[PDB]
Amino acid sequence: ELQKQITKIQNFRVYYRDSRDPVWKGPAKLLWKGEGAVVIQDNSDIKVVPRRKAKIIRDYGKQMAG
Amino acid sequence: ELQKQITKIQNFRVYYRDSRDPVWKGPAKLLWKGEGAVVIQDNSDIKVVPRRKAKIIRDYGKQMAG
Amino acid sequence: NFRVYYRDSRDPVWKGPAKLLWKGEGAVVIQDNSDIKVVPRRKAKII
Amino acid sequence: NFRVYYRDSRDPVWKGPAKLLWKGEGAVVIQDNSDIKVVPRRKAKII
Amino acid sequence: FLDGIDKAQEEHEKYHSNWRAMASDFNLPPVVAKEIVASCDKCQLKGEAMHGQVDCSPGIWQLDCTHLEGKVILVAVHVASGYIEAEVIPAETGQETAYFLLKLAGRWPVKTVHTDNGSNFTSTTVKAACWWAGIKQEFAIPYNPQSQGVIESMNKELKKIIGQVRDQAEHLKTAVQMAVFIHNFKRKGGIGGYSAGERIVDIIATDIQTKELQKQITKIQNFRVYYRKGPAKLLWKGEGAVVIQDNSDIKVVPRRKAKII
Amino acid sequence: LDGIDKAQEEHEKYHSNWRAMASDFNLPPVVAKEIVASCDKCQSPGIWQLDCTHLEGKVILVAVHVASGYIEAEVIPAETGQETAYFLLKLAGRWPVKTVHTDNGSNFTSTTVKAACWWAGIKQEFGVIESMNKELKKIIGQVRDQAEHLKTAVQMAVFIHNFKRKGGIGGYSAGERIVDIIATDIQTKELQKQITKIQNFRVYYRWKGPAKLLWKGEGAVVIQDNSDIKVVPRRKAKIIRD
Amino acid sequence: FLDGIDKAQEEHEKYHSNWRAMASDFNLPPVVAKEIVASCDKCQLKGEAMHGQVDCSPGIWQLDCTHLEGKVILVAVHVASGYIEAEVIPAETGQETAYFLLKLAGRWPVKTVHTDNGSNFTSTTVKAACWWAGIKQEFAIPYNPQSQGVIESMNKELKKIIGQVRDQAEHLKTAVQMAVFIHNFKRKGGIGGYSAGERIVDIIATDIQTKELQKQITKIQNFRVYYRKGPAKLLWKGEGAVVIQDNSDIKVVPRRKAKII
Amino acid sequence: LDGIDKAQEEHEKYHSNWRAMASDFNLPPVVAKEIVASCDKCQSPGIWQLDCTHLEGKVILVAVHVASGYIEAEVIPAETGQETAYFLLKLAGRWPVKTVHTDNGSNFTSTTVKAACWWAGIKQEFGVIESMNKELKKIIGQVRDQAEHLKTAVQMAVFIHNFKRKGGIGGYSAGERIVDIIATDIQTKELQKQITKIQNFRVYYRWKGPAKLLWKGEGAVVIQDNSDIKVVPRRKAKIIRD
DNA sequence: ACTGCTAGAGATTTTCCCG
DNA sequence: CGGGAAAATCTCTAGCA
DNA sequence: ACTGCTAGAGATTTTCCCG
DNA sequence: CGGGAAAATCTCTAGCA
Ligand SMILES: C[C@@H]1CCO[C@H]2Cn3cc(C(=O)NCc4ccc(F)cc4F)c(=O)c(O)c3C(=O)N12
Ligand SMILES: C[C@@H]1CCO[C@H]2Cn3cc(C(=O)NCc4ccc(F)cc4F)c(=O)c(O)c3C(=O)N12
Ligand SMILES: [Mg+2]
Ligand SMILES: [Mg+2]
Ligand SMILES: [Mg+2]
Ligand SMILES: [Mg+2]
Ligand SMILES: [Zn+2]
Ligand SMILES: [Zn+2]
Repeated sequence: ELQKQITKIQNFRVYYRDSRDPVWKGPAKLLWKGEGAVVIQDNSDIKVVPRRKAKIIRDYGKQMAG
Repeated sequence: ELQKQITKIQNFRVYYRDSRDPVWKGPAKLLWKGEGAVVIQDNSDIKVVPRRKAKIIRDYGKQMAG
Repeated sequence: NFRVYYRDSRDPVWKGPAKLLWKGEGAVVIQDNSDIKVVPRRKAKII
Repeated sequence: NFRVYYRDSRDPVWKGPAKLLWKGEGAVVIQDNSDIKVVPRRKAKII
Repeated sequence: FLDGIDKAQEEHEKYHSNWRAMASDFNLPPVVAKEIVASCDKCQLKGEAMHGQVDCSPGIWQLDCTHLEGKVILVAVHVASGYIEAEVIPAETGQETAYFLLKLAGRWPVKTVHTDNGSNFTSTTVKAACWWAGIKQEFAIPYNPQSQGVIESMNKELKKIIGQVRDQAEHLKTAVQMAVFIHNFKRKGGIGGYSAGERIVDIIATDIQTKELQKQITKIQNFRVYYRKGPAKLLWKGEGAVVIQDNSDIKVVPRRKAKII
Repeated sequence: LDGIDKAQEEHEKYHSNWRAMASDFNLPPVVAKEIVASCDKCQSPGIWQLDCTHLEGKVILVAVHVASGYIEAEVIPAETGQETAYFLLKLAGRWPVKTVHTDNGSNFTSTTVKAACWWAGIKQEFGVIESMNKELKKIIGQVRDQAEHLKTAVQMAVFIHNFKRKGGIGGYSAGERIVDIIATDIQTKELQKQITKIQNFRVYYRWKGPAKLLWKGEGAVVIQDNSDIKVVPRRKAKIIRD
Repeated sequence: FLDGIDKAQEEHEKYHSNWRAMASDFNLPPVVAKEIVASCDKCQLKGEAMHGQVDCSPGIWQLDCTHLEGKVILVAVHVASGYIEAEVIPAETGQETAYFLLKLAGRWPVKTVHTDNGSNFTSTTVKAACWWAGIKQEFAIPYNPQSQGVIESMNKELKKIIGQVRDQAEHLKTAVQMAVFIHNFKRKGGIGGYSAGERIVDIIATDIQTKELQKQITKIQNFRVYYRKGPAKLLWKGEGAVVIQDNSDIKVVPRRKAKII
Repeated sequence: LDGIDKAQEEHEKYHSNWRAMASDFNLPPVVAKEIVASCDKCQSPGIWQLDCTHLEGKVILVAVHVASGYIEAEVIPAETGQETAYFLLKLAGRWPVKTVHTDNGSNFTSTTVKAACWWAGIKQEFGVIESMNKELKKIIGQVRDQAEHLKTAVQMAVFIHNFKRKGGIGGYSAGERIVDIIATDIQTKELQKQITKIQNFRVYYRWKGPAKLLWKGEGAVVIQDNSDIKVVPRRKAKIIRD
């Protein structure tokens, strides 16, 4: 039930930026999604990121590649 | 005689750049000066640098400051 | 308070000082002679 | 040999391929239809 | 430094020497010379060296008009994905910009449009078009094209592709549609190696799926957390850390000094 | 890895597809695809129908994505080959169109339309479109008073049909359905690409005869030998390209 | 990949897909797809992302004309130091550019002048002026202002100072001379915290002194070095390393496998 | 550090200046300056003369750097205050002019010239210039045929005098001499700045009474106590600002 | 109270592949 | 564990006008 | 065969100064 | 050896038009 939904939401990849860094960070794991904020885990570091700085997808290619 | 001239020439400071680096390096010590090339010592590293990439001075302020 | 000097719109002349009303990431909102203006932080200096 | 494609002078259209005569740091000298031209490396691609 | 300061300000009033010059010439600490400079209105001639970052929410599109061979091309880009829609229009008017916007809103979930202050984008007709389609209108700071960096960059890319394929079409409109096709489906790169079309499909589908999944999770996972405070709503737990939202303030706290009820 | 036998048993018992086995048993999609294709007893997204309708003396050219119900429509000045080719090139630029179904009309059999289809890689073949023309006409009659010109009303109707009208099993709009279907098609194409990439490799393990390579993991190699799937360590097997 | 390649080139001829697009769509190695792209003439539309570096020999000056309040300002900068000389001129002509250059050569050791291809700088009169004063003339690649980055940047700085002090002078020429004064002596910074005037004096004096000192050293220190070759002339020795010049090729070799005679 | 006693002995024996002691004995310039100023028995670069000469009915305004012999000259349209002020502002922009010596002429006592001097910080005071006008006239007569206009010939003469004519003890040109003199003046000003910065500090060592601070080195502190210079370790002394 | 970005060229660093 | 080759990441640029 | 640079604003890192 | 404050180095920008 809940655990399946949780692992499904953590399968998504998040690309994001910090307020003063124009470079896009690597794919971080999605933990929670809100209206204005997204909560991610990037290299064992839990970061809260505004929705306007986050690109969330799946990356079908990797979901097929295993 | 020769040693005094040598230490006098090594008192000069050299500012320089590498062929693909727009930043100017710190003051390296001048070892030899030629028409088209200058030979410097920068952090225990002897580098040959074209004359067109080298700004050589004394820095009177440091020569007074000791 | 803060002093803001700024370049507004295609006018090379810097103006100010203006009262800082709001500082965001990328832009600031200022008041200069009762004229509220929105200026990118690239075009303003806050002192 | 090398193929050089280049932008010469205020003309947005890229031209080539031209024969590479000389490669310096910052610029290249090329021959295109017997017209030797000097082009900054910012405005050329050597293949 | 009273004598040194006064001689410095007199020098600055005439020459406007930078803080280094006054510090050297008048034996002043760097703070004092910088104070003299900073207190001079005529020496405030440069802004901070930085660049902002434009919104990339899944619903924002950036629209602009570009010009090619004497015609007008209306261009829109989905910021999150880089997917573009372009159309040649006979004139930069609010009527046809509104029509383009109606079509776009009918084809994709457009929540917000970000434009410069061109008269076509600020027109009453476009405002009515956005209101009926439920699209929020955002206008850049005037004469700041950087606020439209995405669409402005897309204008360059679109014109670049048009030049490449301009010889396979007689008319410019056909070439523009060919270039739009090439950009959306024949150029791969970016954050997932996607084409723009694949990327926008992924973005939109992912938004829908994540919304549904998080709705189910919040329906099932209903807990209140006390840390260090009030009953903060539980968002996520695990790996020795707990994410909570206390009074619309999301913060990350360790599992220690926190209890989930 | 460990769940391959469980997936085989589940597929034999319930005739499940590869997606279900991959999702439930945490297996790579290629292994589940091999499992689902190993049994003989267990054996659209780019199709559009194009038609012209007439309304108030104006020609409305309508495109329907068959799988989802999604609609692309605009008033065109005339029912000629040029406007049809322009509209179809537009559609091919916006969505991944592979095949168009038409009614052998004059504007659909024109050389301009065929040239556009050849350029965009669209395959031309000469009842959904009729019912959807009826539905679009209904929505247009509903929202006609909100616009002066017919084209604006048509685009309002397209917007309403694609995003405001919901139905079906899940109560989804047409736009949601098309997005999901295209995402699934993207997944299928990615899986096919990876299968094509890996099917040219042969693995010798423990040496035993060549075996079909299925997955090259971080800690194991999944192979298929004699219509059976075996997991072997990476250091115990050699992978070569034939 | 013969079938995959051929389908890729046919796709590229129509759409000009980038190497990623063909590699994904046609299962090609990155090298093959990049080969297809690189072999397409119409896809060669961008140069390498780099910047050259202009000569900063002690004798080079960069000259340019700028325009302010309807007048012409001729500007020269000593590249090594940033020291500038400017003068308002009534017209961009070779006569007055040559006169400015004669004055500059009479006041400072000008060995080389680097200009864009403005008609005043390419004039016959300026060529005669340089020939009599012994000044080598260097012309930038046409329509490449980056080749004059130093003087072009100085144009910005000079105009910036002129605006600051424009109200203390009635005429523009007086303001230009005030701005030149401020730049050369009232602004400190750069590689030695110098003003531009102090820096140019240091550069020129250092050049003279180093020339004399090295002349004396080479007069006294006359040795030939054999390493690994021929009798390479000795340049400098010490710290376990020897610097030699073998057939007009200066190289650094360790003290080992080298003998000084 | 170790050579302070040797420098003191050398200065007492030969009345040497601080530059010689610093160069020969590897001492910081401040310590040598203190040594040279400690004995009572041992006790220009910004001065220019400005004058107008007449030639071929045209006014030539000449500037001479007294210390070096360097010349700045140009033909001016008229002998008025405006042109003199413009020329002097030019010169002050090019070289560090502190004082101008003139002949109390009408163009030199004008309010415009005084305002220019006040703006540039030049001090106005009302035989070198006469001889140098003669020399410039000689060079102009030598190179007059090489130009059509008098101003170009004047600038050629200025170039020749400053760089092609060499003389004196070292056989140097005027440009070399002015560059050297200005460099020496820069050195003097830097030394004065550092002396002013350090003279406000007092050092307590080993505690003994306050002593004048001379040098704050990386491994030692040089102080002057009771008209004598002593070297003490940094950790053995405390430096405070008064 | 809002905001540079994109994608290609060339360089440099990781990862992986067989020993 | 060791190099080599390919992949991945990184650095930087023009143009959008 | 020739070539982006400069200087100011703000951030981040070193150095130094007394314990 | 330890923090704090000031100095130094570093990062990045507009304008030169
Ligand atoms: C009449 C409307 C209303 C108000 O202002 C004008 C003028 N303008 C000027 C540019 C421009 O300068 N592009 C070059 C550029 C420079 C920097 C950067 F980061 C991005 C860039 F694209 C545009 O692109 C543009 O669309 C307009 C426009 O539409 N208008
Ligand atoms: C008629 C002569 C002869 C041939 O070409 C023209 C045109 N031109 C154009 C610029 C210019 O575009 N400056 C902006 C800029 C851009 C980039 C950069 F790195 C440096 C920069 F200064 C000049 O400055 C300039 O002097 C000229 C000029 O003199 N001429
Ligand atoms: Mg616009
Ligand atoms: Mg634009
Ligand atoms: Mg020019
Ligand atoms: Mg210029
Ligand atoms: Zn000021
Ligand atoms: Zn191509």
